[PDB]
Amino acid sequence: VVNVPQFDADSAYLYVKNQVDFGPRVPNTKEHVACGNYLAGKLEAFGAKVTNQYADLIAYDGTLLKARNIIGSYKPESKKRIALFAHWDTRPWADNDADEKNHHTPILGANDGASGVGALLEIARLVNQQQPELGIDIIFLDAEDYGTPQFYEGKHKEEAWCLGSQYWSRNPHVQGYNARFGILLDMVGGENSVFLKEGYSEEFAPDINKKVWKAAKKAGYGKTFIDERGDTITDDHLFINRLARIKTIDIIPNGFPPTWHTIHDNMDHIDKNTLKAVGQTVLEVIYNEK
Ligand SMILES: [Zn+2]
Repeated sequence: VVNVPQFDADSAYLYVKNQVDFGPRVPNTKEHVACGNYLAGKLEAFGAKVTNQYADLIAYDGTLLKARNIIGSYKPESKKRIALFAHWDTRPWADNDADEKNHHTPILGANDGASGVGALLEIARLVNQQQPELGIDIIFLDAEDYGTPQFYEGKHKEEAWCLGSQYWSRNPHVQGYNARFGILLDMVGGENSVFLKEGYSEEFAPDINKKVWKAAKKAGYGKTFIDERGDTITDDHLFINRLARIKTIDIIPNGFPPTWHTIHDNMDHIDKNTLKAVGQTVLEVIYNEK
């Protein structure tokens, strides 16, 4: 039996906190620039071959976003690969806040942004120390969360979201890129979260959902990964499935956590035990692929 490393939730939690400590990671801000440098630096320290994808992405309102997708690759020559995704930007508006006064205020995005990234940094650390059989790509996607605000009077186009993933899906970081499958982590740090099988994931990658939920159960996380269909959610994996044609699932809580797109999406609501359940399940999956 392959040795599956132990996900260190304390370290993952640190990596979440480190991102949040920059402040909001809103595209076109200095805090976003600084955190991108931190993330690329950490991947490089953890033995990844780092590729940066800088792109001028146009937001719903015409704003040019100076975006940066960050890719860290392990065993880059291997043609048998697994892609692991998380968005790293944070939403510029707390547009679901209970107080209307807060609807134009940027969120810290501890869960929505930092959590997936922090879990994947811990996975990168472990992959470097003991390489799985398959090549692993860690892909931090920018400009996911700049989609039309709720307070905007006008069209709310689906494609206003997930700008970095649309770009990456149309413009792979290496010519002829392919992966066997992908896993997207979105909001994987919240206290008490549970995860159901997401709808587009079921549509495009049902065998990958089966693989992940079976691994979760075997790893002791069957109360966190509930074997039931949940909601259909627009997220980066929709665009990866449609445009890149890589079978990709989303690990995302079931509605959204109460902190979503509020000013309360901060470290107070992050529980390292949620990070552990999700992270350990991902390790179980990627190390057992042949
Ligand atoms: Zn969000």
